[PDB]
Amino acid sequence: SDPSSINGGIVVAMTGKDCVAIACDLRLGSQSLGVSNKFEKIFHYGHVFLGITGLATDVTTLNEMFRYKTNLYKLKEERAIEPETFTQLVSSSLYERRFGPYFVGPVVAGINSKSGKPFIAGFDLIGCIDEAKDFIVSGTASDQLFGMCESLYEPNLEPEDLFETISQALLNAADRDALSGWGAVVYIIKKDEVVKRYLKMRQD
Amino acid sequence: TTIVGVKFNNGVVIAADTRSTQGPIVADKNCAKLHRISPKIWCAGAGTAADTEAVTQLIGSNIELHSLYTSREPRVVSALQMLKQHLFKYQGHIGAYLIVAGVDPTGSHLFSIHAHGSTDVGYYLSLGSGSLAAMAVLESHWKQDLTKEEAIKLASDAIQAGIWNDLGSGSNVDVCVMEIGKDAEYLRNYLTPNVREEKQKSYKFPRGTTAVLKESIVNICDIQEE
Amino acid sequence: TSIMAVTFKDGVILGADSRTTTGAYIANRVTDKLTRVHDKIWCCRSGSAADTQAIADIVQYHLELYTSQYGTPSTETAASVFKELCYENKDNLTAGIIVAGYDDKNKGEVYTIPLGGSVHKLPYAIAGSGSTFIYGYCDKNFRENMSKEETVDFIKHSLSQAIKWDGSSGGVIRMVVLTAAGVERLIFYPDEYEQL
Amino acid sequence: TSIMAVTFKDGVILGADSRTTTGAYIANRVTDKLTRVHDKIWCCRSGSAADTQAIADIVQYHLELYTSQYGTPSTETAASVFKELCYENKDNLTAGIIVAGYDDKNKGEVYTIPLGGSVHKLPYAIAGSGSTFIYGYCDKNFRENMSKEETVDFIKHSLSQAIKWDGSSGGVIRMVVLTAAGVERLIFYPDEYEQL
Amino acid sequence: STTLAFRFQGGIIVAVDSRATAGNWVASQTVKKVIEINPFLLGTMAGGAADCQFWETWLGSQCRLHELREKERISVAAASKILSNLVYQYKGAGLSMGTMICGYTRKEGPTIYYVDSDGTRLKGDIFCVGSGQTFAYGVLDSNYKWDLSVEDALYLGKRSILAAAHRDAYSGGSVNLYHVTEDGWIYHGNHDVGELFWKVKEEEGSFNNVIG
Amino acid sequence: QFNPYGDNGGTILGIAGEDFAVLAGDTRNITDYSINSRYEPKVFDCGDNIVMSANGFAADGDALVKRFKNSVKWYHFDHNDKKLSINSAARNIQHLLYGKRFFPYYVHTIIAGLDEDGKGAVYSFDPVGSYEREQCRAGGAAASLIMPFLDNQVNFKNQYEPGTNGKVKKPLKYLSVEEVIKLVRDSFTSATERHIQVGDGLEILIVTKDGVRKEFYELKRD
Amino acid sequence: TQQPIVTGTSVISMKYDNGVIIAADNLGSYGSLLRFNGVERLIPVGDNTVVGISGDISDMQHIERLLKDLVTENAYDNPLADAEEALEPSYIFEYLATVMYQRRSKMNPLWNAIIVAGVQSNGDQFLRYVNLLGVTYSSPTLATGFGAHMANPLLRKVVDRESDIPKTTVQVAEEAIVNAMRVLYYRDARSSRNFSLAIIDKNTGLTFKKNLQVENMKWDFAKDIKGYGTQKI
Amino acid sequence: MDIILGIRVQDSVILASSKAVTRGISVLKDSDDKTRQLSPHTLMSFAGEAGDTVQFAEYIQANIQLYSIREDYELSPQAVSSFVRQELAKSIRSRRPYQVNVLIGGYDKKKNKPELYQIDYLGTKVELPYGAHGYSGFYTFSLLDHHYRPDMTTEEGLDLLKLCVQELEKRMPMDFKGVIVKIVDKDGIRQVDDF
Amino acid sequence: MDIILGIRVQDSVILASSKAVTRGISVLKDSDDKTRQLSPHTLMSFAGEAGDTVQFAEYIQANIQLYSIREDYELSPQAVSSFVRQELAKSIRSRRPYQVNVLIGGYDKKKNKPELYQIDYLGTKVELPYGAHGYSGFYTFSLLDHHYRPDMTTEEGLDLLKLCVQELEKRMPMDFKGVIVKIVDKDGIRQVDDF
Ligand SMILES: [Mg+2]
Ligand SMILES: [Mg+2]
Ligand SMILES: [Mg+2]
Ligand SMILES: [Mg+2]
Ligand SMILES: [Mg+2]
Repeated sequence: SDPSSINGGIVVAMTGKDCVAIACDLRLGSQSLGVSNKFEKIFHYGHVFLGITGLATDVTTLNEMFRYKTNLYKLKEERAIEPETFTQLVSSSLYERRFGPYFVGPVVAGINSKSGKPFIAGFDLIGCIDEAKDFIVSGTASDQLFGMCESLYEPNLEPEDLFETISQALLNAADRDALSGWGAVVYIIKKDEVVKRYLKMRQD
Repeated sequence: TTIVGVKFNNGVVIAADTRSTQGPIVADKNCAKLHRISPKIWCAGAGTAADTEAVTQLIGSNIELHSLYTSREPRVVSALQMLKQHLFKYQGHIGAYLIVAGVDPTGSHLFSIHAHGSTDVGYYLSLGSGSLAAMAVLESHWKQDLTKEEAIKLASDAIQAGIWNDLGSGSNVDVCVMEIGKDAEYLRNYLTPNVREEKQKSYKFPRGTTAVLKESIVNICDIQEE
Repeated sequence: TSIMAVTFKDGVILGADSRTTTGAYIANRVTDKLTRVHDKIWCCRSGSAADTQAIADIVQYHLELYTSQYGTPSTETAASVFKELCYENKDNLTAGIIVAGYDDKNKGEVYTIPLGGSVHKLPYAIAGSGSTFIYGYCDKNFRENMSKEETVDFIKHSLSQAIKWDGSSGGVIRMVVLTAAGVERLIFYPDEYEQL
Repeated sequence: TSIMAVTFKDGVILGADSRTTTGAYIANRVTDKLTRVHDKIWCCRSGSAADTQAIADIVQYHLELYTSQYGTPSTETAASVFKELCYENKDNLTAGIIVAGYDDKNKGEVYTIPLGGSVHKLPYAIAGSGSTFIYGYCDKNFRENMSKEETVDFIKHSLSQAIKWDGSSGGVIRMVVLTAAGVERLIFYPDEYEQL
Repeated sequence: STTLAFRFQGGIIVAVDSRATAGNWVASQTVKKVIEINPFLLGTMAGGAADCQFWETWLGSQCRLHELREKERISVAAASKILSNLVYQYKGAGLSMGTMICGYTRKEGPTIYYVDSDGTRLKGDIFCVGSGQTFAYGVLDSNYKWDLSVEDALYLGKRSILAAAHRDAYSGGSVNLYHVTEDGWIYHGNHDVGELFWKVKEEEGSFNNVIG
Repeated sequence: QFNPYGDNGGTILGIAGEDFAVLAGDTRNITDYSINSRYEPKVFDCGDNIVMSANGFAADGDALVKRFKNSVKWYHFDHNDKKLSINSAARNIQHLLYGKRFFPYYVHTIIAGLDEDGKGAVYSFDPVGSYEREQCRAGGAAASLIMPFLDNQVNFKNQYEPGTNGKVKKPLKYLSVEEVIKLVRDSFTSATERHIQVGDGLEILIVTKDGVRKEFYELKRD
Repeated sequence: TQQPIVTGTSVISMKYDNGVIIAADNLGSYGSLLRFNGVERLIPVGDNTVVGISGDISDMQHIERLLKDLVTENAYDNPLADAEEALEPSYIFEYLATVMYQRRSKMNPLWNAIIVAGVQSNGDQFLRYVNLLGVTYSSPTLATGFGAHMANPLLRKVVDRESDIPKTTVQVAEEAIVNAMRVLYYRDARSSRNFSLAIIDKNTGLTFKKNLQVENMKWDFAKDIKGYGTQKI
Repeated sequence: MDIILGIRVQDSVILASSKAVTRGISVLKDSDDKTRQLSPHTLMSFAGEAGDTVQFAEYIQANIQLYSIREDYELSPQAVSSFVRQELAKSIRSRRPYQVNVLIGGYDKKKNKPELYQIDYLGTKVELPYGAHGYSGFYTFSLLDHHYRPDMTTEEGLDLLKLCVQELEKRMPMDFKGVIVKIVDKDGIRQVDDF
Repeated sequence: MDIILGIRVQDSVILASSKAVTRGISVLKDSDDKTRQLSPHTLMSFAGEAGDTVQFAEYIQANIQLYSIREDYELSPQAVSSFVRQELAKSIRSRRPYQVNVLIGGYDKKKNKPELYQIDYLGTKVELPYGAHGYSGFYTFSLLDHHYRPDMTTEEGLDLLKLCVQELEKRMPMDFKGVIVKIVDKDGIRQVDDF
């Protein structure tokens, strides 16, 4: 009944030293029924990464919408959109549906190509920006993720240390949530290389 | 949320806490609640956070165009009139509760505005879940002809009352001082009385702790030449 | 809220408390409920603060545009504009407004516009939650063609009792005097009116 | 309903209108709302007629049995019996009763028992739907140790206004005077009190 | 939640998952969903945890009083009916129970009774109860035979819970196995679903849809 | 309509060691967005080397603890001053709770102590009396924040030995009382940061064969 | 289950170095009607305890009679009724707390919030709260209803934790209480200017102050406030 | 309607759909074909609210046929499934949404691959080796999870499908009157007339 | 439960009762016997709310068996049906009524006549040549109205019953997993083990 917890799923993003990480589970369900273990919730438009939790039809719709908009942006601006600018675009786009919203919990992650500064941001379903320095969490196990991140996180982690932190944050949060899990992906993002890692986890 | 506004000798000061919550969970521990409508007109918002931000940016945008059109610096009464007529039209569905303060060629001003579109004038005001704690402090220590230093002290004390006593409020105190014939000075994290103590343990993992199935390079670059 | 307007020999006086509540919390204890829609046409507001402010602002706009074209409007005309807004939008408004004004031809006039959007011209009018407690007192003590000082005492004593019994009313008693001499604001503090 | 009881120099006087309504229909325009529970202990009834009659009958029974064993009860004792019934059965009763009595030791006493079943000893008390409109008037005009004639005028004028504004109140103004001299019934007709 | 019990040549296999949830929140992964009523009788836990725990240890007390009075092991029929008659007295009050009362006596042989909080009492060969019951039924129905060995029957019960644990969001944690014989039940260990899934995937070749 | 229940917030945490047990809880008591008390003890020594906390609706919590303490007293009277073992206490509490099955104590109860072999024991109850012996259990407001962290740091879930890449699990080595107290403090520090109902103070009761010891720590008061 | 009819608003209290202070206004409201203006809501029990009650007044009067009966009953066959076996604040509270929780458990509550303020035999300050749900708690400052939201923040600035109590004199504590009562009068629409204040001190005993008034009020600034935005006149 | 199953094997997609149409109390028909051919190598089965199912299916069919004529080209199964998803995602925020769940089984002639897409009435699309809608998955997925192999022949897929239908007929309370089975491969769409 | 049918022919009463027991989503059993022998020549089938059906049936059985032992005599089908009706009529104004509908098929050894009684949970009793409870009558009564004769043999009754069950299996949405058929005559009660 609650649109934000029909399909389930989680996204978490973290900042490190000259790097950001964004991670998500792979589950899509119809309440109790597991439907897909390959439903990735992280997308990218150039070097800007967007994770989206919540109602799966809206996740798909918004990805297509932001691909649409960032493609036109690039053709007109003659450059790839930056994380700070894209964050405002997500906020604008969500709030235009103020009284008929997309039931989603978006998370932006990326590195500004000009300043080199790591950037993360979160949103409620209606566009309010949470621009945290440390970490952003979203999804049906957001409480669990908040608990994991708050204790596990420390600032200025190196890319390969940040990977372990965000992975353990996701995995242990997901294992305490019925509607999250069934696989997981972690993106480690540096200024001009991005590594994608699929994690091994329990399949119940 | 605890937000206050206090009039003084030659201007007005607004202040706010820095906790934003979803239910009982703290989403952001250092939220910026002091929004700029124009260089010398600032407001603070309680209620639906997206609505307070959105309504501020919209009126701020229209205020800027109005300023350019009229070749005059924006007035607080214009911001107030535009905010209230917008909010009234939506009959409280835009959940923006604001304290609007600023200086303009007419003088210094302090107003509160409520989601349904009603407005109020005052020398001291408080809004949000910690407004009763804040108003207790304001009603105990406010006087006529406050100095700039006294008003900043009173405002931040009122926010502290919210921080310590209201569960909806916490973390830091932000302040903005708008004085007549001066630049508005935004004092982000004016007080920081809630720094987390060092943890008992480091939770940095050994590398290779997490089990990995696959690795791959993600192509973020555009289609290459040659 | 406790509001009233009383005609007297030299014109009319509007009176009001200054308390605005959100449930049992006093959101503003120094409210100005006496609002100016024209130089010598004022009103007392009760009901939804958002509604009565929105209405009063529209009326002020209408009378300003009226004045630019046709000169000073009558108090009746102002009441008619209020009524038009209140009656046509009765489904979406909670507003109880008393309109008071001074002409030189008509002198002091009072019109009350209750919830439904009807208009009633009266020698004096009382409204707001606190008015219920002073229907007896006001009816017994009102006289026509009182002096300024008598009318101020009548309003002060009436609203004193309204404030005494109504929890939604309180603070200061504000008054606005409308005569040929001009517009005079009065204020009376708790220590004055509570001992009456 | 408009009911009141007022203590004065020589004792106490109970006052009441005579209108009982079923919605907007006046089921009885000559009701006696001043009921006798003991020789010089009477009460004014408001709320459910069935409830207040049932209560008053039980009290009268209790005070009759009290008198047979312990002699004349005090007005306080009568009020306590009323309160016991009203408080213990608050979930199933809609009764607002004013108890008034004359002792020789205590003289005139007035107790009001509102909906919840609390007791409040007062110099005078007002109750019923019509009382709301005369809180201002009564507070301004009541004095302690009035004469019989002054108290009759005070009650007559007060209930006159209550009747004037409250549709649920009307008919005749009944009064019962309780003094050392005995029990005196008074009645005042519309043509008398409407011109006040 | 997924619980099953089935009769076969060698007695009864009882298999259950271990997960307890409160909404989407996984409260526990280590719940004991088999209630050891006594050394010869087992009950399964589904619906209300307290209702099943409380009334099935209460049942154990009644069974003990029966055999003290009658100097004879209580029948599964009699034991199950004590429970069903009890919960029927409470019908309407809001008890939540779905259980299999499992036993193996001389006069009856291996016997399973499905007992319900709305008063249902059904004797049967295969029962499966919980949010993941449909998944476990699929594996059971297609592989069940009376002439299963104790080893193969134990695996079938384990594999059926795994099927449910995988697909049903509210089932998982670990698998508890029991084998009920005439001389009493025998516990066959706790099996973590996480480890079991990968083990079964590799050895069996099943779950090709999942990347390992 | 009268609502006989309320929520007094609070978070509790029970951890069973090898020869000890700790039951911790914050000392903040709340209703809605107000603080009732910054120090209202929630974990209680009930005698016989048993500690107890009934978190949730504080009136039901106080009633249950009171009735259990009373049960310990009468157990001594009726059974020749025999020590009530933790398993016997746990079964007894089930009956106290299930006795109000159709008008429940709106609490999540945890008790801690030592079993009859001297090993650390923690029992966890739902509002209507279903219970289980557990190694690790957080209860109350911030339970969902704390448990995943405990799964990871106490039971070493999802942690594998470097170099093996998922093939060998991190071995479950026993934790000392000093190690457990560090994890308890970090659990409550983290919960205080992200949960509005958690804060003010942390009181920990430690149970060993020597008896019950108390430790108190300040938490953030915002 | 019922609903409160005639009600009393905030009761506020705090501990200081040698005892406790408790205060409550003298109003019995009837919804928004300020009906009864002479209601005493602080009820002393002996010379060592004052029970402050908010909420339903008919239930308050019932509780008042229970306490009166408690004193009578304690004196029965008790030669030390005015000495070692006198009623303690802790006895009085525990009794009330038992009654409140029993009544809510029968789904027929006494619709009140109660603060028992007193000084024990050994000189210890007693201050504890109980309400219609049977919920109990103690704190250096305690307040009911609106007082909880407005008085507590002010009183906690004086005594913020246990260690502030010995540093707080009766003059500072009373000053803080009296200011809080003024703030409540400004901001609570169901409050009155008239209030009672009780001090229970381990040295000077019980001091009960009736007919106190909120004074030193700021209203003058109201004269400059005009309109609700754009109005100048 | 009720049960619709899909399974993608080595070289084909197999869609099984129940034959029953029930108007509350009575089974009005026991030979209903809950499928539409969208293009020569793309088949869509459907289940949901009465009227809306056929209306939606035929509306999609008309649009894909229109595209085929305009461009003289058959859209890929992926492109068709994306078009269908958008229509349902548009529909869910309409005045009256289409209450229709679909399976799209297609053979991609360019990639020489069978493809199965599952889309519910919200516009939730997933590509799967096997799928279902409603309660069908609850009974059949444990069997499919066990036996399914990506290199299965069409005949093996049909045998696994028979086992799924048998389990449905055993444990489902409703009589769905058997299933019509259709195969989508490189040669197009054909119906298995004995099942 | 679901379908219970009864038909009184020349010399016997035949009761047909479905075998399915459905717990909402799943069919838990397909061999359930919804009947109790009250006395050697009296059989009662039943359907209604879970738990209450069997509880009521066994309660009646216990009472009739008690009467049989006390008096060393078998009550007539009419007497048994009157006892059962009173129990249900008493039950309908209880705190929690038995939600149970029954058919009582008996052979009266005194009158040498078969007798069929239909009683619903309200205590509404009727003696009939053929009867049913729930929706069973909606599908079967038109067939019974057409073919029934009071002089039918047991074999003809079974053939007419087969036609009724076939119509039920065709038009009913629910799968009731066939029926158990029992015959009550002068020699007592026996079950037709192939139907
Ligand atoms: Mg999970
Ligand atoms: Mg699972
Ligand atoms: Mg409106
Ligand atoms: Mg007032
Ligand atoms: Mg906190």
